[PDB]
Amino acid sequence: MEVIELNKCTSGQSFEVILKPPSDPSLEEIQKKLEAAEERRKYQEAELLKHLAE
Amino acid sequence: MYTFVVRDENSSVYAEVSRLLLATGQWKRLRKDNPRFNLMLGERNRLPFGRLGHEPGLVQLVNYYRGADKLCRKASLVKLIKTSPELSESCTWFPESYVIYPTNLTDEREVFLAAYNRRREGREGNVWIAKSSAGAGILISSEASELLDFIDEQGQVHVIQKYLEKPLLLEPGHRKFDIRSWVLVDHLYNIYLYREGVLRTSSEPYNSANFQDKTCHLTNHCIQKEYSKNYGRYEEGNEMFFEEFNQYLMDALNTTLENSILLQIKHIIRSCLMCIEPAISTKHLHYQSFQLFGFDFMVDEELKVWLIEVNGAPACAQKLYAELCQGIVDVAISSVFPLAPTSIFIKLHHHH
Amino acid sequence: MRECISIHVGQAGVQIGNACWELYCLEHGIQPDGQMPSDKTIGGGDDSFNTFFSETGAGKHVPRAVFVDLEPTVIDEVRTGTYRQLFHPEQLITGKEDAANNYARGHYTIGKEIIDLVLDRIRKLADQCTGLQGFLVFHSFGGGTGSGFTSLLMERLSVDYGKKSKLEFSIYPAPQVSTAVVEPYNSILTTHTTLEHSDCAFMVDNEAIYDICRRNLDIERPTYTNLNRLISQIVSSITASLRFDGALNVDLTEFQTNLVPYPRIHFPLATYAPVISAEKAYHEQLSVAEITNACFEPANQMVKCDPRHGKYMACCLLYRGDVVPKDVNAAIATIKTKRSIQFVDWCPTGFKVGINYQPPTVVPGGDLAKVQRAVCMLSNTTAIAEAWARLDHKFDLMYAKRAFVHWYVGEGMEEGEFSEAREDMAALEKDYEEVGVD
Amino acid sequence: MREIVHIQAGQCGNQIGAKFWEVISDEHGIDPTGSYHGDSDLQLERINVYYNEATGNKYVPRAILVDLEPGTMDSVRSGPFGQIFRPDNFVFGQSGAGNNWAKGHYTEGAELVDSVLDVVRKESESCDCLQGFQLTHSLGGGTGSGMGTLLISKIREEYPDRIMNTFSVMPSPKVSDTVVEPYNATLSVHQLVENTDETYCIDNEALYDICFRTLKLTTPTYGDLNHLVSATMSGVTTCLRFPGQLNADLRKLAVNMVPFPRLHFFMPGFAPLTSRQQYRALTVPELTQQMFDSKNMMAACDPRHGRYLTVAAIFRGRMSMKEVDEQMLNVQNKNSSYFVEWIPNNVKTAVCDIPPRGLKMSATFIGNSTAIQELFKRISEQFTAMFRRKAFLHWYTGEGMDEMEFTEAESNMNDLVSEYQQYQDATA
Ligand SMILES: Nc1nc2c(ncn2[C@@H]2O[C@H](COP(=O)(O)OP(=O)(O)OP(=O)(O)O)[C@@H](O)[C@H]2O)c(=O)[nH]1
Ligand SMILES: Nc1ncnc2c1ncn2[C@@H]1O[C@H](COP(=O)(O)OP(=O)(O)CP(=O)(O)O)[C@@H](O)[C@H]1O
Ligand SMILES: Nc1nc2c(ncn2[C@@H]2O[C@H](COP(=O)(O)OP(=O)(O)O)[C@@H](O)[C@H]2O)c(=O)[nH]1
Ligand SMILES: COc1ccc(NC(=O)CN)cc1
Ligand SMILES: [Ca+2]
Ligand SMILES: [Ca+2]
Ligand SMILES: [Ca+2]
Ligand SMILES: [Mg+2]
Ligand SMILES: [Mg+2]
Ligand SMILES: [Mg+2]
Repeated sequence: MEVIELNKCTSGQSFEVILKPPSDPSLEEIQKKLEAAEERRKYQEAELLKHLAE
Repeated sequence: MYTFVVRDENSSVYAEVSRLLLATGQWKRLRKDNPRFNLMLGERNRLPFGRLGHEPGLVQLVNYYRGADKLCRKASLVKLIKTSPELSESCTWFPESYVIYPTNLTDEREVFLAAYNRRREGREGNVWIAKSSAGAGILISSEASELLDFIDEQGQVHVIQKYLEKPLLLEPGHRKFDIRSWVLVDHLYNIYLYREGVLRTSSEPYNSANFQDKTCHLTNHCIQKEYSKNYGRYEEGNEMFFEEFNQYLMDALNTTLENSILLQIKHIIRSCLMCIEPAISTKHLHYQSFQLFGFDFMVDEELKVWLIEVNGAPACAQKLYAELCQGIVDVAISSVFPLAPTSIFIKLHHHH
Repeated sequence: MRECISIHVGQAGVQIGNACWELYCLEHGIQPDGQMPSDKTIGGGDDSFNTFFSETGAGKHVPRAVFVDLEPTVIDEVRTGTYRQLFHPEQLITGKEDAANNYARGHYTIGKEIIDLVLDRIRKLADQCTGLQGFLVFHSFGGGTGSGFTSLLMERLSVDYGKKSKLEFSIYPAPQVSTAVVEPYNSILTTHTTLEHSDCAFMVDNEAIYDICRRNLDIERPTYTNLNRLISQIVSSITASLRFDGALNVDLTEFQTNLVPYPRIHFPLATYAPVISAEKAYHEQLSVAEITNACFEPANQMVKCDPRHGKYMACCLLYRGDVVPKDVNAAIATIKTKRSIQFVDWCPTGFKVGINYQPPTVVPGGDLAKVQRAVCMLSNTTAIAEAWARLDHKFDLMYAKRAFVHWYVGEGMEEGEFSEAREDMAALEKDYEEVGVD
Repeated sequence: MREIVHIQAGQCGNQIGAKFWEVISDEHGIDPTGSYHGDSDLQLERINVYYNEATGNKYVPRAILVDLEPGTMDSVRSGPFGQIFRPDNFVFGQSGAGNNWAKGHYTEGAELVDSVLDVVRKESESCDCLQGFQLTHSLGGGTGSGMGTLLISKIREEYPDRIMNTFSVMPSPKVSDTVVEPYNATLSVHQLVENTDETYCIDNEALYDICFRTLKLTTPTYGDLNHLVSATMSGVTTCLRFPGQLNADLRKLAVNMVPFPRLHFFMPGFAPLTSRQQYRALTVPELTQQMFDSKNMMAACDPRHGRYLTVAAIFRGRMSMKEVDEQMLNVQNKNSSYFVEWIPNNVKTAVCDIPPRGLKMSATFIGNSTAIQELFKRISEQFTAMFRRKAFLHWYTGEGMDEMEFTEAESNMNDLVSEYQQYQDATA
């Protein structure tokens, strides 16, 4: 039950008690995801419009 | 109208409780995967406790205490008794036991050999028994070499404990036996002891000069009904109940089952369950737990009671299923979900 | 002095963000118009509160915050609310139609079209910082914006601010205050793509805040207002070290050091006490031992789980009020002998303690009672994995039938991303089991 | 400013649409001349969802009235709130549709559709952020059924990413005008299954049986049947028309009610439904019991014959919201077999402080239940009974239609039935 690194200031204090010792995607890659999904939405809508045009 | 689910089809006890619940016309059984339930008769292994108590508008209750395995595992119980100050290492009612890991894998190998050598040098009875939870595989021997080589041949954890060389023998027969007590702990953590126990007797005369024939040393109902040749001679099914066992203790020993044995049993049950209460109690939890336990005891020739093991998913004596199961519904289920005596239990009061 | 920028995404983040800055102002003595009499350095300064507030030449203290929602009705309450004077208009960003509780819609469809605008506004705040620490991102798991647009923002923040730390405050979905059937989908999708970008995330289960509000505050049917005022109390306890003089958790880097030894297991459990009802006749003030013992009662945890059956990797005790180190250690010693506190072997069995003498501030007319001392315990337990298990289970139920999946695929997401995100959660659950189970 | 554009087509469509605008206009404080005379700000909070604001603080419904004969819309323009509609939004012909789907969809309807679309486009171009469209129509006639589904097809082509909602009256031989109603309904269901995001199925027999057996109206009329639809339409749009802790967005509603794209056909319900003992207060338990009772539902489908995929309940009035949650959870937990277990928490509940006219409180029910398949089974049976002999087919082949088109429509509706039955037997 040891207290270490005790700090005291006007607005409080802090310390540490030790009871026992121990034993990314680039900017380009993000644009490709976003544009890939956008292209899939445009393709799905184009199929809908091709269906409605038929 | 209360609802419950069943997730252990192999449970004889709760199959009856499930049969009684539906018999009250006020409980409805759901599919095992339906989450809107009041009661769960859960599986024995990997019961998903984390998914309980998260359905709005439902008080949920389960028939298992998360953490009771610490008491119902062979190796876990040994570690719990040696490490829990409430029980201490000098506990008088538990045989000197050691946890031994097979060499193909802390481990108390050297600590066991120290006490073994001590007994061998002191002319004392030095017979031990090796067993594991993965057994139906038990070995009784008086040589430390054999016990250790038997564990290395396996691949799971084992435990070696002192074999009671002076067990109490019933007459006629000169035969060993063990006592089984059923204990029900409800959500409030009241410890109830079923007034009815069973003695699983060995239909073979005890022989301390031949631990090879494990039929007169292991009182299991399976070994006695498979490898024993006097099964069903003295008592039906090698099962003697308290009434007969008590009258025997009076005619032969001039004592009663309450004084000579039962006080010690009640003491052991209290000590074991009160010890783990902080670790498994569902008092301030989002769900509630209850559980039935099977305590197995040994008695020696000094009328001293020893704790053998604690079973978390025990079966019941065929002749006692009705009374006990109904007892589970009365104090365990209906106490939380009331329906629209002279209790069969013995409340072991304590300090919560 | 180093600055922290707060980002509030979606309805949950915005309303919670609003409740936090209301509390910060009362804590630092900042009026709604932005003026601060106690600040003697007019139009500047490098004080502890300046990590969250910039200053104008006219003495206005302006939050270092950005509010983003894909629909304008929630942020309009900020534009016309009590603290409408704190934020300048550029700080409040709104679209015209939301993500419809659809992760793919907030991440791909709508996120692609507003991401570069959000970054530009964040860049404007960053350019006011002489030493930016990082970001605090508030959002919900279930919302389409909170889940979908946040994960996109987190990706871009790691690109534009590589050396900056990022803490989350995430609202875990609870059926008692949720009308979205697909929130388990959104929660897992956003956790998957955000995991490698968050250095420390504080999950708040709405189910827990709901029950605390009903059990302790006698609120029959709590609202978002009741929930947010309590959530902002906890948030204030957690961020106080950055806004006040002290030596514990003084920068965002310290949150990771003191709470996350394993990078993937960065979800500390928060426990707060005491929560006393203001309508009460008058409460008996709890001692350091009683409030500290309460930190080990599941009923005061931000996520309902059982730490008795996990293993601790770290533990921070953050006290606010009349507390001295002597009483803390005396209460802890009493608790170690009475509680089940199992630490992992590769970590020390210790407690870092922070005490700020200023007792918790309570919003006048709110529900919380003024207490003399309170504590917020931050512990990294494997037991919080129960929350992931619950969430994963609901995910599996719907995904086995592909229920609702067409809505996501219809916004340009591939079905494979569902199982890719699910397999990540399965790994996350394996790591917890390898750390806290024998 | 999430605007909805309303369209009502045919006789049934315009008579029910008329009463709908009558009911909600009263709720929002709009009088017959479009002037607001309410007393609460909540009435104008979301008024722009269904109304446009003109000069002089007037409010004009965003509604387009369509028919191939003048008669019905003449009545509307001369009705109670007839003056409230934009005169330019009346688009009608003179030939009629002869209760003939082919005439509304291909011949007579085709001649008039472009002028209707010009009115739709004009209403949209003044929308700050158009949510989507809602159409009221019958499926048993020619204009509402045939031209209505043609309008939906063309609306979807021009606004492919907007939500399309309909209130659809399904025919019943017990409440019938002509024998060809099964033909018209089956052809329309084929369109709806493909093009609408949400369809409230209103069965004229359920409306009849409620008026007769519950309301105790000896000889129900179409006007009596429409009182129920008006009230039901006011309930399901309460989320959209008033503020509250609910978002209520057409797209958000669809995401939470439609687990599979083809299974977007709902059973609506309303409570109370009291006969004239009409002044008694109704408790939250009573509201919840009735709202879930089959007799209070309007698809003529017993929910006990299927399972709920999703459910949305809206409570209106000043009531114990705690008591509401309790009663809703009680109904689920006490009948959990009727809710699919592979969609957790599939029952959502909303509340609104403003009750309908003359009611302390009420509850509207929206159920996406696999039991709706029995409705399509009825239509499919009546259809095949005639089609197997090609009876009455000449009215349709005379308009350029081929038998093959009938066969395809039938197969799609039967497929739809097969889907409901497969999710009704599904398990975790
Ligand atoms: N605690 C708390 N939770 C909230 C609040 N607002 C919303 N939530 C939760 O957030 C989840 C819904 O996500 P939202 O944040 O509302 O959705 P969103 O982020 O705005 O994204 P959209 O779908 O586009 O609206 C639900 O689980 C709500 O319970 C709030 O003010 N406080
Ligand atoms: N230390 C010991 N001394 C004497 N007998 C012992 C003993 N350990 C075990 N036994 C004998 O073994 C039997 C119990 O075996 P144990 O309970 O360890 O195996 P098990 O758990 O697979 C059977 P069950 O769970 O049904 O009781 C008792 O009848 C007892 O006679
Ligand atoms: N509920 C209701 N149903 C109607 C009404 N008028 C007609 N119907 C039903 O609608 C079908 C006839 O369609 P109708 O609207 O008259 O044809 P249309 O004018 O060509 O669109 C039949 O099934 C009628 O039972 C009405 O006012 N109310
Ligand atoms: C309410 O309007 C009605 C219209 C038709 C009927 N009857 C038939 O359809 C012929 N059985 C009854 C009522
Ligand atoms: Ca200053
Ligand atoms: Ca990073
Ligand atoms: Ca013509
Ligand atoms: Mg055993
Ligand atoms: Mg939103
Ligand atoms: Mg007609």
